[PDB]
Amino acid sequence: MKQIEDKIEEILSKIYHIENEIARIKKLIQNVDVRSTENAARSRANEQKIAENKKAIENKADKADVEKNRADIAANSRAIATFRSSSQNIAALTTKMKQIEDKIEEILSKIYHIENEIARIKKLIKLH
Amino acid sequence: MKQIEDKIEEILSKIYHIENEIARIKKLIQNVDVRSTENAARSRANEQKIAENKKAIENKADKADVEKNRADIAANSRAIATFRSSSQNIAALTTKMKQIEDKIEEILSKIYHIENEIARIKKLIKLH
Amino acid sequence: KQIEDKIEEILSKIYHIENEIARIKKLIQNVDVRSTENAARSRANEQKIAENKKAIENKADKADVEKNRADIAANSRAIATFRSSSQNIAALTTKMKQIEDKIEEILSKIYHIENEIARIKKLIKLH
Ligand SMILES: [Cl-]
Ligand SMILES: [Cl-]
Ligand SMILES: [Cl-]
Ligand SMILES: [Cl-]
Ligand SMILES: [Cl-]
Repeated sequence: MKQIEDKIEEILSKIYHIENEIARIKKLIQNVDVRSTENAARSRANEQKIAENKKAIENKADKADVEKNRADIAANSRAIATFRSSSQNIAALTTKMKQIEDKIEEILSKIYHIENEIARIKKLIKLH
Repeated sequence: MKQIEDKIEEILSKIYHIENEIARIKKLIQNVDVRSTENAARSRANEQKIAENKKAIENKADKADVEKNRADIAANSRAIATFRSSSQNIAALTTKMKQIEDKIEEILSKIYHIENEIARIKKLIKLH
Repeated sequence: KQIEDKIEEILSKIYHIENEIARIKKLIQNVDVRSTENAARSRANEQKIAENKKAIENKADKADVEKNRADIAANSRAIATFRSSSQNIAALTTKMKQIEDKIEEILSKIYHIENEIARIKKLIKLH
C-alpha cells in the first residue's frame, strides 16, 4: 500500500537526481574530450616545430670551427708583423743604392779626368 | 492495481535508458583517458627533445664571432696586397744592383790598365 | 506479490547505478586534471621551442664559417709564397755591403793614382 507508494516516491526522486547527474556528467566529458583533442593537435604541432629546430641546427656552424679560424687569423696577423719589417728595408736599400750610384758617377768622372791627364803625360814624355 | 503499474513501467523504461547512457559514458570516458595519456607521453618526449635542442644550440657559434673573423680576415687581406708592390720594388733593386756590379768591375778594369801605364810612365822617367 | 518484486529489482538497479556514477565522476575528474596538465605542459613547450627558434636566429651558418676557413688557408698560401721572396732582401743587403767595400777599395786606389800623377806631372816639368 502506502509503503509501496513511498518506495516509489523514493525511487522517482533518486531517478530524477540520477538524470541531472548524467546530463552534467555528459557535459563534462564533452569539455574534456574537446580539450584533449586540442592538446593532441598542439603537441603534434610542437613535435614538428622541434624537428624543424633539430634540422635548422644541423646547419649552424660549430664553435670549435670558429675558434680554429680566430686562431689561424691571429696567426696570420702575427706573420704580417714578421713581414712588415722587410718593407722598410726596401726604402733603405733604395736610398743606399742611390748613394752608391752617385758615388759611381763620381768615380767614373775621376777616371775620365785621369785618363785625359795620362794621355797628356805619354805625349810630353815621347816629345824628348 | 493499475496506477502503481503505470509508474513502474515508466521507471523500467527510464532505468533502461539510464543504463544505455552510462555505457556511452564509460567507453567515451575510456577513450579520453587513453588519448590524454598519449598526449602526456607526447608532451614529455617533446620536452626531452626541446632540451636536446637547447644543448646542441649551445655548441654552435654566435654569429658576431663569425662576423669578427670575416672583418679581421679582410683587414689581413688588406695588408697583404699592400705587400705585393713591396716585392715589385725589389725586382727593380735587383736589376739596378746588377747594373752597379757590372759597372764596378769595368771601373776596376780601367783602373788596372791605368796602373800598368803609370808603372810604364814612371820607368820611362827614371831612365831619362 | 508481483509489484513488490519489481520494486525490489528497481532498488537494486538504482544502487548499482549510483556506484557506476560515483566511479565515473572520479574517472572524469582525474582525466579532466590530466588534460589541464597536458595543456599547460604543451603551452610551455611551445614557449621553450620559441626560445630555441630565437636562439637559432643568433648563430652562423656552416657556409659562412666554411668561407672563413677558405679565406684563411688562402692568406696562409699567399703569405707563405711572399715569405720565400723576402729572403731576397737579405741577398741585396750583403751584396750591397760587398759593393760598399769594393768602392772604398776603388776610391782609395784612385787617390793613390792622383798622387802618383801629381808627382809625375812635376817630374816631367823638372827635366
Ligand atoms: Cl589531454
Ligand atoms: Cl670563423
Ligand atoms: Cl687571416
Ligand atoms: Cl607539447
Ligand atoms: Cl626546440
